[PDB]
Amino acid sequence: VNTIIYNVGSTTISKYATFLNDLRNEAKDPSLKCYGIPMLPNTNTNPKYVLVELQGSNKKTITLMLRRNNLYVMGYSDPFETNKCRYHIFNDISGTERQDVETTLCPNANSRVSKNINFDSRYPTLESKAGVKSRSQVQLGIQILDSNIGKISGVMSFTEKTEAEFLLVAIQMVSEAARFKYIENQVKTNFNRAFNPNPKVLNLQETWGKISTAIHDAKNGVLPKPLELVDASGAKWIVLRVDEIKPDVALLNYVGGSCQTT
Repeated sequence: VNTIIYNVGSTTISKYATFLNDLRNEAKDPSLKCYGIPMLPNTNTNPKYVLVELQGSNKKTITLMLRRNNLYVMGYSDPFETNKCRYHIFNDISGTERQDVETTLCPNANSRVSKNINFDSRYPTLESKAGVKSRSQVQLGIQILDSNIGKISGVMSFTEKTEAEFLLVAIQMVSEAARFKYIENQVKTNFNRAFNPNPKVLNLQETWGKISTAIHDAKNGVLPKPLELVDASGAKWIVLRVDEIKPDVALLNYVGGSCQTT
């Protein structure tokens, strides 16, 4: 398992771009792709994970553990207390993947400590914990990310709302940005300020798997069925071809079977 180190406290749009390029290159399968868009690996391709070390201001750091197969954040770790590694596993991680989050994030069995994320990673759950009806009400931003890291990293007790806002911002600026070029570009455009994620960024996030299946299944560039999406203004956006949505996608979710690779 390799880790991508991103200095949140001191960056530029160029360093943000390099970060995402490195994360996509490490997460993606070495050869799997459809219509020239790289795809994530099959669940049993090793390594199954990739770590993202987010270095914030005031020596506050948090490491995210992501599953390569779908880029979902499985949990995170933060340097805690003396010289301990505090790992936090999502409520929706089960079986062997649970000891995996523990041993991958904190390899030293002698100094690791647990602090569960007492709720699952679904957006509606995160939005509920953050006390909002929509994550559109929670602004994203480099400085906002930095601030949320500092509210969690090394801090013994923190509220679920605090944790949820950190998770909402980090997932979207890391996982969602890696998957979608559009989302990366939204962050780059508002790099020095806070911004509310638009209807297109949220839709893309919610239709990623659908988009990925449609592209994998697309015959001669034509999507199996018209795919209804929504643009930046919130208008219904019906896509019929791969060429119409491909500019927004950086990585495709894993979809079994052969496809038009170029």
